[PDB]
Amino acid sequence: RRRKLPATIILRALNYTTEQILDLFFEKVIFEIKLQMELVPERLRG
Amino acid sequence: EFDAIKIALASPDMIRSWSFGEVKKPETINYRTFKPERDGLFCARIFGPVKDYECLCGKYKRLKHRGVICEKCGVEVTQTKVRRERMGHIELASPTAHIWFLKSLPSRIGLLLDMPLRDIERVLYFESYVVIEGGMTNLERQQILTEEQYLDALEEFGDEFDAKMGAEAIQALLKSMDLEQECEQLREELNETNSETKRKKLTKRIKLLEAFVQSGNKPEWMILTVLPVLPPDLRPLVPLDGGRFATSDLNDLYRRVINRNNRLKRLLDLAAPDIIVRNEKRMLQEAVDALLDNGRRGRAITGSNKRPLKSLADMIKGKQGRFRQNLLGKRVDYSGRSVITVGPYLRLHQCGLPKKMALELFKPFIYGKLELRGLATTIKAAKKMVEREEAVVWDILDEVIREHPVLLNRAPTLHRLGIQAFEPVLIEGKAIQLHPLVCAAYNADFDGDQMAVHVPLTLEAQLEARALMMSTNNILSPANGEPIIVPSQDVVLGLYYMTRDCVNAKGEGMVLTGPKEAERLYRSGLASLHARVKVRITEYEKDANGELVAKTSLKDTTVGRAILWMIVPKGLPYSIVNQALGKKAISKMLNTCYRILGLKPTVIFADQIMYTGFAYAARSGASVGIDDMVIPEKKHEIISEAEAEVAEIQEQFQSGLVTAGERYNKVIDIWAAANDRVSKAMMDNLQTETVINRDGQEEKQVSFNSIYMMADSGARGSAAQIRQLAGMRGLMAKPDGSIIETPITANFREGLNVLQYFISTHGARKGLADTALKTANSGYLTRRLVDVAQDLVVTEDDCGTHEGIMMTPVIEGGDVKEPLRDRVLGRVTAEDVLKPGTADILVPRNTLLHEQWCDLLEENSVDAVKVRSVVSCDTDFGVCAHCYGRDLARGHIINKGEAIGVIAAQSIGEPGTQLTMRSIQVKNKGSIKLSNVKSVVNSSGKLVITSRNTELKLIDEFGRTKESYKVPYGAVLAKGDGEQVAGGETVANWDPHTMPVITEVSGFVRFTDMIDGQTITRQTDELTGLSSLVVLDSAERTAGGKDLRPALKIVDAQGNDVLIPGTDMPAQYFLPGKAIVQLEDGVQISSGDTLARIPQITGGLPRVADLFEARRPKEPAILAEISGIVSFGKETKGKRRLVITPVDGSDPYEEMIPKWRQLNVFEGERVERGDVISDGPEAPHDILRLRGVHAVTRYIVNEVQDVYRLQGVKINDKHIEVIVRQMLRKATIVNAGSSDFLEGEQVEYSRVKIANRELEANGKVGATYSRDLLGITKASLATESFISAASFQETTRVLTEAAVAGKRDELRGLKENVIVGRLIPAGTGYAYHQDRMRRRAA
Amino acid sequence: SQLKLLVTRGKEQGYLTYAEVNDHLPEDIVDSDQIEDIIQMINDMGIQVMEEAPAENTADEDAAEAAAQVLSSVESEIGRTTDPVRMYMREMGTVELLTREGEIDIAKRIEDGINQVQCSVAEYPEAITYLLEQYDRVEAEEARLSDLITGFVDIDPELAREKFAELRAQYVVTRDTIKHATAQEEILKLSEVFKQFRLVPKQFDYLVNSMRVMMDRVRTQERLIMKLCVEQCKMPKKNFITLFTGNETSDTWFNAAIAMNKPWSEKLHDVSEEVHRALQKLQQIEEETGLTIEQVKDINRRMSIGEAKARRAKKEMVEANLRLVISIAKKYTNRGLQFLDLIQEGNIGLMKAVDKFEYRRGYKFSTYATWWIRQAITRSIADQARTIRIPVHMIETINKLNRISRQMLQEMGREPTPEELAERMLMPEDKIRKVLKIAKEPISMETPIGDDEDSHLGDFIEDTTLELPLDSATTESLRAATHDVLAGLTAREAKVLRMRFGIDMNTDYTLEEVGKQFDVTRERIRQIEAKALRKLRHPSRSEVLRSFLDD
Ligand SMILES: CCC[C@@H](C)[C@H]1CC[C@H]2[C@@H]3[C@H](O)C[C@@H]4C[C@H](O)CC[C@]4(C)[C@H]3C[C@H](O)[C@]12C
Ligand SMILES: CCC[C@@H](C)[C@H]1CC[C@H]2[C@@H]3[C@H](O)C[C@@H]4C[C@H](O)CC[C@]4(C)[C@H]3C[C@H](O)[C@]12C
Ligand SMILES: [Mg+2]
Ligand SMILES: [Zn+2]
Ligand SMILES: [Zn+2]
Repeated sequence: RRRKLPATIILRALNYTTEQILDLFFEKVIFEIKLQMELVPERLRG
Repeated sequence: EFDAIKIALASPDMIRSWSFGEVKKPETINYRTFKPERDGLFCARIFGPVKDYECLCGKYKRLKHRGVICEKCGVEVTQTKVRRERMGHIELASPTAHIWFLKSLPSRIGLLLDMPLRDIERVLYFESYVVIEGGMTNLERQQILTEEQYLDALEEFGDEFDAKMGAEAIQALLKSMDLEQECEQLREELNETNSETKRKKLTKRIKLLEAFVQSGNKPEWMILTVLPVLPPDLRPLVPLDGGRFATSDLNDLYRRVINRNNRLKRLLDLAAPDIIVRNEKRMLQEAVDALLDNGRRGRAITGSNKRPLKSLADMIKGKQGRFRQNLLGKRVDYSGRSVITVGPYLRLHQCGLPKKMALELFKPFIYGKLELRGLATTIKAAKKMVEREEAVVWDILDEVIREHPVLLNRAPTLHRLGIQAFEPVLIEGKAIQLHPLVCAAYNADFDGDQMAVHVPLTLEAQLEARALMMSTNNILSPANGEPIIVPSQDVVLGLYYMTRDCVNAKGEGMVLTGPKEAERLYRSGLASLHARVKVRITEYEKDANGELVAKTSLKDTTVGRAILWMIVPKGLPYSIVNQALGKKAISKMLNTCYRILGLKPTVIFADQIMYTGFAYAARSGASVGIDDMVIPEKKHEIISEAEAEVAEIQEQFQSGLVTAGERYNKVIDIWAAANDRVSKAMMDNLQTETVINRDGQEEKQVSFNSIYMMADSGARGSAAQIRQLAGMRGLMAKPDGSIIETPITANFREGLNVLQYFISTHGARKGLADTALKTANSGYLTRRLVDVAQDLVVTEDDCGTHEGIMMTPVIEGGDVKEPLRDRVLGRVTAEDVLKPGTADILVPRNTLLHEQWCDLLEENSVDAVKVRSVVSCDTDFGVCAHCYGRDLARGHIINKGEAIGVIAAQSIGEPGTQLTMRSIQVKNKGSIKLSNVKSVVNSSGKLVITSRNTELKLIDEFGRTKESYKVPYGAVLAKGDGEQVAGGETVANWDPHTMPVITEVSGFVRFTDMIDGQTITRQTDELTGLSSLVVLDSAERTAGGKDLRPALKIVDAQGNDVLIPGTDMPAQYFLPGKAIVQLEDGVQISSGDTLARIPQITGGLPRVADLFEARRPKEPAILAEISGIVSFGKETKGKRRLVITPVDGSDPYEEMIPKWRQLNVFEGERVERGDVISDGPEAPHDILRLRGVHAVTRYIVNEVQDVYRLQGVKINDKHIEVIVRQMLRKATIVNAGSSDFLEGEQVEYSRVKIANRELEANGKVGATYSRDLLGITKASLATESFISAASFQETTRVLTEAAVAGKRDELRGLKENVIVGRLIPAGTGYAYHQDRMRRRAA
Repeated sequence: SQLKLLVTRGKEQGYLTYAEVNDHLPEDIVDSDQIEDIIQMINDMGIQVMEEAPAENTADEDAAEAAAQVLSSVESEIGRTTDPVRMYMREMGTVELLTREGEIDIAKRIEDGINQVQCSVAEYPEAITYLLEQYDRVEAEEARLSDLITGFVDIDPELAREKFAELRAQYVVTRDTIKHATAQEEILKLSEVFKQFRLVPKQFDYLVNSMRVMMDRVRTQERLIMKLCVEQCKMPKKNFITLFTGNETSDTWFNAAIAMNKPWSEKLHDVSEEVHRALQKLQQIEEETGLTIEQVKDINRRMSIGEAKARRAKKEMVEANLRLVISIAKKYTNRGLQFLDLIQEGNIGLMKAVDKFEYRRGYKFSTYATWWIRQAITRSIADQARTIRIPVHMIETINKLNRISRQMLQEMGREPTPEELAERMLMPEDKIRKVLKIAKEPISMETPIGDDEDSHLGDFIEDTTLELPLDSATTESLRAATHDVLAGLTAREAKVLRMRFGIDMNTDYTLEEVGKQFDVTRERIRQIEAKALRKLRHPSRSEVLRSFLDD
């Protein structure tokens, strides 16, 4: 019931890096360099 | 004895003057001899002897020594109760600041020193130094210096440097101050500081300094140097059983203070390091502040438990403090409670009292009367005689009780009829017997309720009980003049059964010689109570100057009606008992008796009605059985049909033809129709029967079914409950407020299955939980309304004013829901009521309009009477009897000394647990009449609405309005003024959307500044391709056109520019954005043609509460702050601008109309002050300013009576105007004039009113002002008495403000005389106070 | 800013939730009480904390504006603390600790200061006469030999008597040898031989105080002269420095300064009498001193310097020792006395230690104090912790019993009995019951005893010293009946009865005074009284008076 602070603080208090946080929460879109990108049909739903 | 209570700060000399000695030891009593110690908090040589007339050593023990100081201990020998009055004192080792004057939010110490609270606290807790008259060495007075800064500044400054720390520094600052010189400097500064904030601050501070100078105090008294000590008996150390002791929490606080003071004194003599002494001084400050007010700045202080200790401030404030609890809510002698039973044999002035309860309540009277007749030689003998309950004691008791009223009271006293006086009748048993006709007044039933009984002692109290409070004097409701002693449920059933005919009964067609023969025939069994016969009836009428002329005729009536005629008094007609006589007929009959004959006949008649009803209700043998609940024969068929319809709708929905939201409503409507059909079938099968006959033919008559008889007579129940008994239970709800689609199709004659019962449980618990909230919220409103209006009293006979309200019937669209008689009855006329022919005066003036006058007004069919109102009375500090009206509980003009404010508050508040928080088609026939109507002939000759305040009223043949319909702007009326209409004759029609734009004359139109693609867009109908130019708003249109204003001025075929017909100004009608210009550019049009087509309350108790608290509506309607011509200017500035350049006056008035608003005034239009510009909920404050005081009172009474009328409650409008009079009683001054008031100041209206009236009689001019409207809370907050205000406000804030101001209280309100314990200046005590004022003027 | 944002909603809704307030709260770290302070500050303009999401406004704007200004200050604040204990820790956390060698320097500074003070008081040897007189009175058996003096700087009474005899011999050979060149040497030798003695602190302090009283009398005379010659006459200070200083005894500086042909000299004529009286008092006192006042003045200056050095010395010792007491005090937090109170009581025991500590014995202070501190905390907890004070002895006994009882319960699995407690202890059993009755702390009279009407315990305690109203009516009835039965008698006998008993009067006169007025010798007046009594005794004159005889 104290003052609130951003959630990510606790994750960093659990020995987590930004890379790991993003790996856990967000998915990944790859890009290649011409300037080609791999496409997944399901990703571009709209 | 005393005539005022003055309050001020106490000087140390005064505190030593109070005291009888100094407390020096934290000791209380010895732990073996439990005797008081020498110099402790319970000493006997300072606070007095612990036993009456005895020393402590014991040498002096007999009264013969009263008044000497024993030298073995110095304990004066006197009464021990002197220990309840003597104070002591404590000499503090260091000055300490009073917490009230240091930590009250305005912070009087800081306000007086012009120093922020943080600096004061820092200097106070030894955090930093300060400069006290630094002198001529570069120092600044009241300059904060940290410790190191003080050290380094002390260097190179051999001068004293006048720096100090702690409360002694603050005391030096206050002591060195001079107030008169500060006033002089502040005046000099105000001479040449004409800046808003700066001059405001200077005026505030000079006001405060002048007030302090007048009060007589000295600022250095806010710093404590001596501490008073309360007398011991108010903080006792009482011994309990088993050796335990109970003590007051003040002893702990005093011991803390004394211990720390002694430690500080001892530590000063040891020359300790300054850290220790500073810490000790901080502790002493904390202890004193905890004593005076615990936990106000610190966290708290706790004793053995974890509860905070109770301090001196905690004993006055709170809801349990003395200034509250004890002083108006204390326990009383000569009283007792018990359970109440019926006692149907009693008369209205008598109550049954248990003999045992009366042998106790009247004990001293019995002792006196025994000793006076010689039965008992002395009082101890009498005490043993009554204790043994001898035979003579009962006779003496019967003699004592003979004529001696007793007050009976039931728990929630919601109005003044909750206490009433009765004559006792001694009875056996232990329960009180209560006359049935009084129950409605008490809201009492006989399922376990209890009542309290008090006995008046003095002669005056007995006379007041007999003359003011007796139950036979109070038969009318003070809220409305209607009788409150009407027969309730079983009397109604009996009287309904008695006077009720049937087709063919014994002794039909007989001819009787009178009521006596009818009764003789019924009791002998020769005739039925329902037998249509002919009876010779004699009736008297006062068709003269009170003569009672008799008329004998042969009436057609039943036997029961003729029998019932025997109890009716003379002056009444025969048609009153010649009907079925349900619940309301009986109340009407009692009211007729009261208004024609008087009070004693009414009381006798009411008792006779009760007796007869009870007798014949017993006689009928009415009962309730299971066959009495007749279920319709077609119920199941209706349910099957509705189930089929809902199934068809459901299967269609499953096919995706109807959305779920719409099918929900479809099913709801289907089930509502089914429920209505079932109820109609049930009620039609229940309410009629077939009986055969006089000749042998079928005949229908009203049913004698017991349930229908109870419901029809009004005895108990209603059709809604019979519906749940014989029909279907109906449609329930949900916890979310939604309505469950499937209803409970079973009734209680059948059974509910487990699912239906589970559904019903929710509603039940919801209702049970609500009721309580309603009760708690109605109490709040009543408390607040008596706080505001308590001291309003009738104090005069006739102020002699000529102004008042204009009463006319209130009509909401269709029918009239309150005629003129109800609104005008009992009031006094302000002007002569001219006969509708304008011939002569019908009622001259100053005539109390009683029933005869109201009948005359109805005869003359006049529907507008000007009556005198309380809110517009010229009396000062009170109201006159003529501006009030009549009592409504007594039936005559009010008397001087009447607490009309308490009556008004109770009348408004008591009916509040019964309030639940929820084109024109001329129906009747009459000559339509129009008001504020502007129009021009249309193409077909039909009228066109050219006014925003147009009104249409179906004036009837006599000229009396019967309907009032607001006429929407831009619409055409088929008929015209004077054109008779009929039913469904839609007088006019208009677009439910899109406000139309009309012109005035037929002519071509130029789209000047209406450039397409610049100011407008070519939105020509895409499908029909019909020109649809649309005005573009600043952003919508090009920036160049953004400044340009779209105009469609009319132009003649001559190529000239048409000027507004009838006006020099050209016929330009600028169209705003979104304007639908379906008309082609530069196209000729007709007169008033559609130049364009611009596109398109809570309820219940919370509604009443926020109506008295003057709350501004969230979307306040905007009005015409001034009369003139509308316009506009710098737009897009977040808020569009407007102006009303007065025709001749200047100051066109600019306003920040929020753009999201929807105006109702064409950019080119004239308006009058108090005219709607936008539209929505009106604000009471606007109405008072633009429109007069009479126009805000009319709004509040009508707005607050809608809540009550909707719920069937009936309370008079007198009571709402006395509350409104108390809301607008402060006035803001506009021009100081020749008076002695500043301009931007608020003063009592009654004060400015008399100040300039006296000034006007002299050779000067008055001061103008603008009235103010306040809610019932702020209005209350403005009381000029710190004792009355300390009762219902914050006691700490009230007493600190009054002490620094040196205020004085002179007891003249009702709440300050109750606390002090003397006669209130209202009722029987209104003559005492007047003679007191006479002697004081002497 | 942040606070203003918090206000924004407060007003917009008219209420707020604990969470939203705590969050919008300025990051400004707050020590709980501070948060408590601001909550009310916000409550000043009026707001609903309501740990959960939600009844009228009655707040004066003046309160509102003031609360707004103080609210702004809260943000600008840095370390505002409204807590005494916290303030104490901070003001104490500003003095460094001392190492082992750090008390030796302080101790030697103290010893040097006290030695200087002793010599300075020693220089003024007039007291030696008072010491000799006290010794003579003691040898007259008025007091104990060892009470007057705590030995000498040497161990037997005979040696002390020999030293006293030598001191008296030197005193008599020096006093009667003033006739000046060698008298100073004799006085110095007398002082040196007196230095070898040791005096009790009380007698030494009394001598010092008597000397201070004499010096203050001399200073009062000098200041009276200064105020009568400067304020009234505007006498230049240069004249005073030139004349008064240098001789300080004769009247030449004042009486013979009247002929200086100056206005102040002439104005001194009016005030010559009082200044002359002051000079006469000084001459006598100067003779009593028998020493140059300037020398004395320097003696007092040196004594003051030594005392100040000693005081500031211990000051620092006691600042590090305040650094302490906080530890021992925390060991009694819940003993019935408040923590800051315990700490302040310990600080006094600490001061007592520092003044009675000898570093020569090389005791760790932190040990010649951790005792003096605990003794002072416990003495207090015993003398001012209970509303009804108990003697230290009774408190010791009660604590002993409460212990002996715990052990007996643990080894008996049952509370002991007043009999078994008496056996285990050494008490006559009845004493145990008396000590087991000393009622514990008085109950709070505001203890909630409710659930029906919110009534407190003190509401149910009745008044037992009130006269019932049927006893006040009965009293007036007898005060009357007596008048009837008595009036139904002749004058002289009625007055005899009235005086004997005191009916309608202010004293129960004895027979002697009644006879004085009625002229007689008791036995007759006794005779008149008895007839009356036997008379009022028979029935037909004592039925109602009989009724008043409770039966
Ligand atoms: C729970 C409601 C509060 C109230 C009913 C409770 C709370 C504490 C109780 C008192 C204390 O124990 C101290 C005494 C103990 C003695 O044995 C009997 C009396 C004594 C006053 C108690 C009576 C009662 O029981 C009290 C007031
Ligand atoms: C509902 C709360 C119970 C409350 C009514 C009960 C519980 C304990 C009772 C008190 C204690 O006995 C201590 C005192 C004993 C004296 O002899 C009479 C007063 C005294 C206060 C008692 C009156 C009353 O009986 C008390 C308050
Ligand atoms: Mg009931
Ligand atoms: Zn005595
Ligand atoms: Zn009037």
